[PDB]
Amino acid sequence: HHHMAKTRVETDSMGEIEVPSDKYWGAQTERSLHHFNIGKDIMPREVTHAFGILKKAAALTNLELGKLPKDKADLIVQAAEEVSKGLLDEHFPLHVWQTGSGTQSNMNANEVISNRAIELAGGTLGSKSPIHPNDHVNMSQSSNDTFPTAMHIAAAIAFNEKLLPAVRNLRHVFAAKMDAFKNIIKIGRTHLQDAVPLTLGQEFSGYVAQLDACVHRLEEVLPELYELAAGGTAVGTGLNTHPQFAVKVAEHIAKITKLPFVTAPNKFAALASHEPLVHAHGAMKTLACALMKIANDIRWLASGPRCGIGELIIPENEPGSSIMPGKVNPTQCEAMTMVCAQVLGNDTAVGIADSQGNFELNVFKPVIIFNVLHSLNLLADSCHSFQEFCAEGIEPNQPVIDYYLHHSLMLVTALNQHIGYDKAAKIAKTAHHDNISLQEAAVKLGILTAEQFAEFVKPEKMISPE
Amino acid sequence: HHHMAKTRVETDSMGEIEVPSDKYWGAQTERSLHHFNIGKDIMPREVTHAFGILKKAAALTNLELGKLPKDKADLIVQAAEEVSKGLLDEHFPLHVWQTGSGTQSNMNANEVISNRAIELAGGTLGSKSPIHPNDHVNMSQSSNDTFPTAMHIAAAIAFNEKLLPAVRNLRHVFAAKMDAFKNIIKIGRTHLQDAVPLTLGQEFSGYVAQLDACVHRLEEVLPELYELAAGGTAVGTGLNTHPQFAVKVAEHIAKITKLPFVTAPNKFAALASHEPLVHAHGAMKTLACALMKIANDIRWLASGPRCGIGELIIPENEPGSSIMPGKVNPTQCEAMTMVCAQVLGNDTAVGIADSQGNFELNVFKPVIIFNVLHSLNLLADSCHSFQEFCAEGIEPNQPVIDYYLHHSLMLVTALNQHIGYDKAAKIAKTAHHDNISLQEAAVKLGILTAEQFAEFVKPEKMISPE
Amino acid sequence: HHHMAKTRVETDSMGEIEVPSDKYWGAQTERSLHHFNIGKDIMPREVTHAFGILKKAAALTNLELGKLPKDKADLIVQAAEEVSKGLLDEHFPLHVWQTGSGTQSNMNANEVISNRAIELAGGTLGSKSPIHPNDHVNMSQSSNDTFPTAMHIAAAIAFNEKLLPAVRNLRHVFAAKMDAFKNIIKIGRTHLQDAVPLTLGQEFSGYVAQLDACVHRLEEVLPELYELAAGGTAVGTGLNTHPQFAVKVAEHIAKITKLPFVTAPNKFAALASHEPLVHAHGAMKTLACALMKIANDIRWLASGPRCGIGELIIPENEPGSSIMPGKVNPTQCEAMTMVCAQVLGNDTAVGIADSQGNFELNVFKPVIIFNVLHSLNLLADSCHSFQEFCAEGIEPNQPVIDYYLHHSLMLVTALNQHIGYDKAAKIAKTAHHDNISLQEAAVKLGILTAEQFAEFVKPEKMISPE
Amino acid sequence: HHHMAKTRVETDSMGEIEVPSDKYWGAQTERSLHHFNIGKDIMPREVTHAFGILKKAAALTNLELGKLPKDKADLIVQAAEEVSKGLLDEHFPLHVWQTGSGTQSNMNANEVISNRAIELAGGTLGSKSPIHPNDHVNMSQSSNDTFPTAMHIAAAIAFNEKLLPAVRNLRHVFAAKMDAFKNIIKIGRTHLQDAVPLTLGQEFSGYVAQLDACVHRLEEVLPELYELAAGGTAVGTGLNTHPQFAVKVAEHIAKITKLPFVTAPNKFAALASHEPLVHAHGAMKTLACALMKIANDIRWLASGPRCGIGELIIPENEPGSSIMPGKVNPTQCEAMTMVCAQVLGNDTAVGIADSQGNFELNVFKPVIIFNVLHSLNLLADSCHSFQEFCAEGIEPNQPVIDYYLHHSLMLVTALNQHIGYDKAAKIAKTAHHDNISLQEAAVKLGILTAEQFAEFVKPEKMISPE
Repeated sequence: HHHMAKTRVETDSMGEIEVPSDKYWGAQTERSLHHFNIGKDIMPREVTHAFGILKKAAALTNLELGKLPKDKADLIVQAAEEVSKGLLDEHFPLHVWQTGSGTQSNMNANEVISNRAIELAGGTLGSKSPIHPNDHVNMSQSSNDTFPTAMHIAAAIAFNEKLLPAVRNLRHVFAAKMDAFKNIIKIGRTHLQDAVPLTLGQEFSGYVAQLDACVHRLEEVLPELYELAAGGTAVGTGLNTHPQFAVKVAEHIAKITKLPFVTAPNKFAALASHEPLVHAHGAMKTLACALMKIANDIRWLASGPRCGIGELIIPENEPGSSIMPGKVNPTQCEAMTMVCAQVLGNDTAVGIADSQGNFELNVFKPVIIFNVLHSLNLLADSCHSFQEFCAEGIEPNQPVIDYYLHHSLMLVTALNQHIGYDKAAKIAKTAHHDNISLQEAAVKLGILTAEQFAEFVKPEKMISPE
Repeated sequence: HHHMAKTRVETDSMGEIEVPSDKYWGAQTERSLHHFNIGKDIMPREVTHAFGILKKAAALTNLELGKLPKDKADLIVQAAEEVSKGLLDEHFPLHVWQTGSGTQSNMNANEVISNRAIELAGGTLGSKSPIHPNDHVNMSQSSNDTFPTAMHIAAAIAFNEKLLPAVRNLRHVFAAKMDAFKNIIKIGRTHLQDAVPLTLGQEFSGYVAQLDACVHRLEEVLPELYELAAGGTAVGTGLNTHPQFAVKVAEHIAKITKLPFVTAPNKFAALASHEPLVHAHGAMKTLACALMKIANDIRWLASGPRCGIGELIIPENEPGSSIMPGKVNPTQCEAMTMVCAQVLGNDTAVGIADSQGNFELNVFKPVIIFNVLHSLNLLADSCHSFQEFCAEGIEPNQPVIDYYLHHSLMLVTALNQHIGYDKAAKIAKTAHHDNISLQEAAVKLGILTAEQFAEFVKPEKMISPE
Repeated sequence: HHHMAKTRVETDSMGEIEVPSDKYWGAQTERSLHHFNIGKDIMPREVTHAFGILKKAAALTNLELGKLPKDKADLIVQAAEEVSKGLLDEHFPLHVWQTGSGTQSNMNANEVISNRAIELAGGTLGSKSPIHPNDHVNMSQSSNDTFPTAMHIAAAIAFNEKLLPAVRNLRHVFAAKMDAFKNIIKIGRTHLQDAVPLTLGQEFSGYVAQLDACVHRLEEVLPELYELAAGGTAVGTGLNTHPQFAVKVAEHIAKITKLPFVTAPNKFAALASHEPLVHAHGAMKTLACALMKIANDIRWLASGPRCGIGELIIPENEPGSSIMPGKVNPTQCEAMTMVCAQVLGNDTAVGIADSQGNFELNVFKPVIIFNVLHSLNLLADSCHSFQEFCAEGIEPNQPVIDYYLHHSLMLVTALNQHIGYDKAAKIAKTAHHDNISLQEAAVKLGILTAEQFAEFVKPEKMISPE
Repeated sequence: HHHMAKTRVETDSMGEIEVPSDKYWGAQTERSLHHFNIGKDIMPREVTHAFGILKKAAALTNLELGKLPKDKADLIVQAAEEVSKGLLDEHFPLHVWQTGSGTQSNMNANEVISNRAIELAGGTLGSKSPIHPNDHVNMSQSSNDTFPTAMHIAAAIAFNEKLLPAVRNLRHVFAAKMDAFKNIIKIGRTHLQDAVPLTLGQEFSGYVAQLDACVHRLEEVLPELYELAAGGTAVGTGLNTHPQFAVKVAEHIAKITKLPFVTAPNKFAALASHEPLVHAHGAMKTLACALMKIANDIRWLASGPRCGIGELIIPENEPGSSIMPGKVNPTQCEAMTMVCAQVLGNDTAVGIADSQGNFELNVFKPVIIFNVLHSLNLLADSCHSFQEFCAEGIEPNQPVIDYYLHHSLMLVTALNQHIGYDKAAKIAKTAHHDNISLQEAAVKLGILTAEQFAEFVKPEKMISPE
C-alpha cells in the first residue's frame, strides 16, 4: 500500500500502517479501507453527522458521570461538533459494504474525533494522546450499540427536517391547484374509458388526500426511531457501561437535536433487529406508490399536444425546438416514477436484510440504513424538483377539457328522467353511429330541441348526489 | 357450454345463458366464469362475507331512506345475512383474476342474494322478481364503489378477529417462557461468534418486544381501513346515489360489525388508490421480518442433538425413529420461515399493483386484497401452529447451556480488575492454545487458585451494568 | 380428532390414528394434516402427478435391479400411474406450508400408492401389506431427494406442455395482426407525446419480438430442470441407495415423460440449493414484464370511446348497456396486468426462499415450487384468455388513426428540405397557435398550396431510412 | 445560478448559460443539472465510457458514408477515445434521475466530445465550431436510440471483463479447497440437525457446482446484450438516419470492443422495452441467491471459537485483541450477504421499471442500467474481496470436525446389518440417554467390543452408494 501524499504512521493491534497526513482517520479506518473496497457507496453522510451527535453526547455524559476529565471532554465535544456539522465529511471514506455491525464506521468516528481533538490540543496526530479513540471517544460505548444509535438519529432527523417538509410542501401546491380548478368540470375516466364527470379540483383533491395520508404514515414511524440502542453494549445487557449512561446519553442527544430521543426500553430487540427501519421504509414505500400514480396522471393528462389526452399543460424546462411547438416531455414525471421504482426495490432489500438477524445482533445494519436514506433523499429531492418544475406550473387546457366534456357519450343518462331510458339510449346509439354529439343526435332524431338538451344536461348538476 | 347437472335459464343484456339449478348465482356470474378462468384462486371468502355485510347494510339504508319497500328489504337482509355467515360460499365461484374493479364479484353478490331472496319469497329463480339483482340488491350502489368497500371490511375484520389475537397470543407464550427462563444464564452470540453472557429470559425478551412492536404497527393500520368507499359511486362524486347513503350505509356497517366503520372523507382517493391496503400489508411485512428471525433463533438454538448449538429442546410432532433418538426436525420453524418469504414477495406484489392506478379508479383491486388476506391468513395460522406445536413446548438444555457458559473464553474480562489485562490475556491465550477452560488455564499458570477464579468470575454479575 | 365419515385405523411410530375409509392416504399424512393446517394452499397437483411419475420409475428401477419382486412392482406401477394421471388427486390433502424438505408430500405419495396397490391386490388398507409405503414404495429413495425430483419434473413438464405453447400461440396471433396492419400508418408516441410515424404493423412487431425473446429465455431454463436429485439420498452422497439407482431412475423418468431427464451431476447442489427454479421463475418474470407493457399498450390504444386515445377497438365480452354504446372495458388487460404484478411479487419470494439454504439441504422447497407453478399457470392461463377474448379480436379504428396522423404537428420536418427550417417552423407554430392542421397553416401563410403540401408530406415515405 | 470558478458563456435554444471554464460540458448539460439534482447518484461511468465508444463508432461510420469530413471525424474520434478511456469522467455530472430516455446523458457526451474536439483544433469552447455537438457528434443518431445503445455496450463489457472473471476466479478457489478437503469426512446437517456424513470436499463441490451454473446463466445473457438499438432513431423506424448506419455503426462498435455487437433485429422492441437487461439482472439475482447460501455456510461452519459449530477457521483481517484469542468475526461474509440482499431488491426495481414501457419508448432507462451496474459491481467486488480475504484462507478445524463425526448418533445405522435394527437402536438410545458415544454405549451394553465397533463403523465407507 502507498500514498502519493505525505503520510503519518498510525498503529493498531496488527502493527503500523501509513495514513495520509491531511486526513484525520486512523489506523483501523485506513486498514479497513484495504479490505472493504466494494462498490462505490460511501456510508451516507447523515450517519457520519449522527456519529458526531452521539460522540458529543457521550462525552458530555461521561463528563457528568465523573469518568471523563473536563479538558478531554471539551476537546472531544469541539471535534464532534465539527463532525455533526458536516465539516469533516471528507474524513469518512468507508463504504456501506463493511462490517455488518457498522463497527468500522463507529471506529472511523472515534479516530477522526480523536485526531482532530489532538490537533486542537497541539499534539501529534496518530499518538492517541491526549485523546484516545477507544479509551476516550468510545468511553462507555461498544462496537455494537453505536452504529444502530447513529442509524436511528440519522433517520429520525432526516424524516423531520427533510422528507416530511418536502411532502407537506408538495401537498400544499396540489391543494392550491385544487382550489384554482374547483369549478372546471372534466370527463371522468375509469378503466381508462370515458366516465361521468368530476371537477378537476375533485380529481386533484384525491392527490391531496393521498399525500395527507402519506404524511401521517411517515409521522407514525417516528416514535420507534426516537428509541436508541446506546447503552446496550455488546449483547444488550449493558455490561461494561455505567448504569446511568444509557438514559443520560439519550437525554443529551435529545437536548442536542431538540427531538425526543429516549433510551430503547428493550436493548435486545434494539441490537438484534431493526423493524423500526423496516417500518420507516414501508411508509416511504406507500409514498412511492402514491407518487407513481400522481405523476402518471399528470403526464397522461398532459400528453400530446394533439394525439394524446391533452387536458393539462405542464412547463417545459429543457430546451425545445422552434419546429416542435406545443411539445413538452414530462421529464419531472419521468424522474419521479423512476425514483418510485427504485424505492419499491429498496423496500424489498430492507425487509430481506432485517429478516436475517441471528441471536444477539443483526449484522445487516449498513445496508438497512443505506436504503432508508437513499429512498428518503430520492423521494424528498424528487418531490421538491417535481413541485418547482412541474406541479407549480400545471395549467388546464380548457378548450380540450370542454371538448371532451361535451362530446363524450357519458352525459346521456341526464336525459332518462325527461325522455325515458329508451329514447336516451337511442340518442346515444345515434351519436355513436353517426360520429356526432349527444345534442346533435337528439336534434337529428327530433326528440329534443337544442334548448331542451341544454336545460336537461347540465354538467354542473352531475358532480354530486341528488 | 354445458352442465351435467340440471340448469335454469338466466338472462343478461347478451342473451340467455344456462346456470346450474342448484346454484344461486345468475347470468353474469356464469358468463364471466367463461372468460376469467385464470389460475385456481377463488376470490377470498372474507371478501364474499364482507359483500354480505355491505348488501345487508345497503338494504337497511335504502329502507330507511324510503327507496326500498319493507318486504323486499326483509328478504334481501335475510339472504345477505346468510352470505355474511359463510352459508352460501359455494355460490361464489369467480376467481381473483377478474375485472380489475371487482365489479364481477359485486354482481356475484347481487345475483346470489337476489336468487336466494326470490327462493325465500317462493318465486322463480332467474326471474329477477320479486328481488332484482341490480335494481334492488345494488340499489344506490355502483360497479366501482362496492368491491373497495368489501376489501376494507374484510381486511379490518380479519385484522381484529384473526391476525391481532394470533400475534398477541404468541407474544404471551414467549413472555411466559421469558419469565420461566429469567435466571438461566447463557453465552451471547454476535456475528455468530461467542460473546458475553445474557439470560435466556433476556434473549426471549427481545422476541417479546419485537412482537409487541408488531402488534402496535398492525393496530395503527386500522383507522385507514375503517374508512369506506361506499357512496363514491362511479368516479367519486356520488352521482346517482342518495345524498345520505354514504354516511348511513357506513353507520349500518358499523352497527352490524361493532367496529367503527365510517365513510371515507375523500372518495376520489378511496376509488383511485389503495395505500391503506399497502400499509396493512407493510405492517404484516414487518411481522414476517420479526418472525423469520425468531423462528430462525429457535431452530438454530435447538439444532443437534450433538453437532449443532443445542441450547434448546423443541417438541417432536411428526413420527420419529427409535434408531434416531434426540433428533427433532424444526418443522414449525420451516413452515413459518417459508410463510415469511411468501409475505415478503406478496408485499412486493401489493405495492406494484397499488402504484398502477389511473385517473378515477385503480383497477388492480382483486390482486391487492388477495395478497393482503393471503399473507394475513398465513401469518395468523402459522403463529397459531408454531405456538401450539413448538413455542409452548420449548425447554432449555441446561447442561449444554452451562457447558458453553463455562467453557467460552469470553468471561475472561472479569479477571482484568483483579490481575490486570496482561495476566487475563495470558490466561485466555493459554486456554485457547491448550484447549482447556479459563479456570484450568489460570490454575495451570499458577496465576489463580480455583477458589479465586470462582470468586472473580460470576456470570450472574455479568448480565447488567456495574 | 374425529371424522363424520367411517374411518379405518392406521399406524405410525407415534401410534394409532383414524383415517377416513374412503381416502387412500395413511397415518403420517393424516397426522401431519393436524399440525400443518396453515393457509388454504394445497400442494400443487403438478407436484402430485410428478410424484406418480417418480414412484412408477422407482418401482421399475428397483424391479430391474432385483430388489423389488415383480408382483409388488406391477401393483405399485398401476397405482402410481393413476396418481400421475390425476385420478387420485383428492387423496393429496397436505398444504404447501409443511416440512421444508417436502418429505410429508413424499410420504403422502407413498401412502396413497401403497393403499391403492393394497386394494388392487385385495388386501386390507392400512395394513402396509402386501405393499409397504416405506419399504416398497419408497425403496432406494430418501426423505430428502424425492420432493426436489418432483419439483423439477413438475416444472419441466409444465414449461413444455403448458407455458411455452401458450406464449408461442399468443405470439402468432400478434404476428397475424402485425401482418394485417402492415400498411396502416399511425402516429408514434414517445414519453407519451406525439412523435414521428410508424405502421401499426411495426408497433405490433415489437410485441412479437418481445414474445419471441421470452420464449427463448424460457426454453433456456429447461436443461437445468431436466437434472434430477433422485439418488442423492439424505445428504447427497447416495448412502443407502443402489449405485445404479440414480442413473436408472432418471432413465425411466425420461422414458415415461419423453423428455430428456438425467441424473444431476452434483447431488449436493441439487439438495442444498434451487437456483434452477430461481432461473425458471426469473424467465417467467421477464415474460410478466413484457406482458404488462403489451397489455397496457392495447388498453391505452383502445381507450375511449371518445376521450382517450381510441386507435384500437377491442371485443366486449361482459354484458354492456344499450345506453352506453362504444364503451368497452379492457377486462382481459386488467386480469393480465394483475397477474403480472403477482408474478413480480412471486419472483421476490422465490429468490428469498432460495437464498436461505443451510449446509446439505435447502428446506424452503414447497414455497419455491408453489410460486413457480402459481406464476406459470397464471401466465399461461392469462395468455390463453387474453388471446381468445382480446388479441384475436383487435381491430384498428382507422378514422381515428388517420385523424391523429394528419393532425399531428410532427410531420412538419418533411417540409425542411423543400422550404427550409425557418418556413417549416413557421408553419408548425401557426398550426399550433391557430389550432389548425399543418396543411391549413401552410396554405394560410401562402407558403405552399395544398397540392404542394401533399406532394412533400407523404407518411408512407416517413417510416424507414432514406 | 453562479460559479466561484471562471465561466464561459454557452447557448441553447433557451438562451445563454454560464458553464465552468475548466469543464467540457455545454449549455444543455449545465442547464439540466439545475433541474435534475435528485439524490447523489451520478450516471455510472461505464455508461459514460460506452458513450465514448458509440460516438467514436458513429464518427467513423459517418466518415465512411461520406457525411462527415475527415478533419472533423479525426477530432471527434480523438475526443471520444479520451471519453471511452475514462480520462474525461469528471465532465459527466448528470444524475441517474434524469430524462427517462437518457437523452440528457447523450447530450452530455455530445457536448463534452464537441468541446474537447474544439480545444484540440485550437478553437473557442462553447462556439460549437468546428465541431457541433448535435450536427457532428450526434450526426445520424437520435435522442432515443443512443442511451439504450450505451446501456447494452456498458452491460456487455462489464459482464465480460469484470463480473464473469470474478465469479470464475472464486469458483476456482472453492475447487482448489474442494480438492484439498476431499479426504476430510464430516457430519452432514439437514434441517440444521445432525445427519449422515459427507466429505468436506463433497460439500465444497456443491458450492463449485452452484458457481458453475451461475457462470453459465450469466453467459447466456450476452447474445441479447450484443444487439444494439443504434439506428432505430426516434421511434424505431430509422427515419432521418442513413440506411446503412445501423449496421455499420454496430460493425464499428464490434471492431472497437472486440465483442460481437450487432444491430438489433427489431428496433421497436429495442426502444420500447428492456427485457435483455431484466434478464441480465435476473442472472445476477441467481448468483446473489447462491452467494448468500455459500457465505452463510462459511460463517456458520466457522462460528465460535467454542460455542458455535467451529468446523472451519477463517482468516482474521481486522485488528483483534490479545485478550480475545480465537475469535474471528466473518466480516467478508457479512459484506457479501448484505450485497446479496441489495441485489434482490435491485432485481425488484429493474423488473418494475421494465414493466412500465409505453408505446414506442420505455422511459425508465437510467434506473434500469443503474441497478444492473450497481448489482454487477457489488457482486464482482465482493466476490474478489471474499476470495482474497476469506475463501483463499479457509482451513479445517480437524479436531472439531472429527469430534462431531465420532460423537454424532447418526453413524449407528452402520450396525444394523451386523446386530440388527433392535440392537442398533438400543445402542443409540443408551448413548443419547447416558451422554456417551455410540461406541461407548455398545461396549457398555456388552453388545460389541471396541474392535468390533471400529470394524463395523467406518465413515470412509459411508459417503457413497454400496
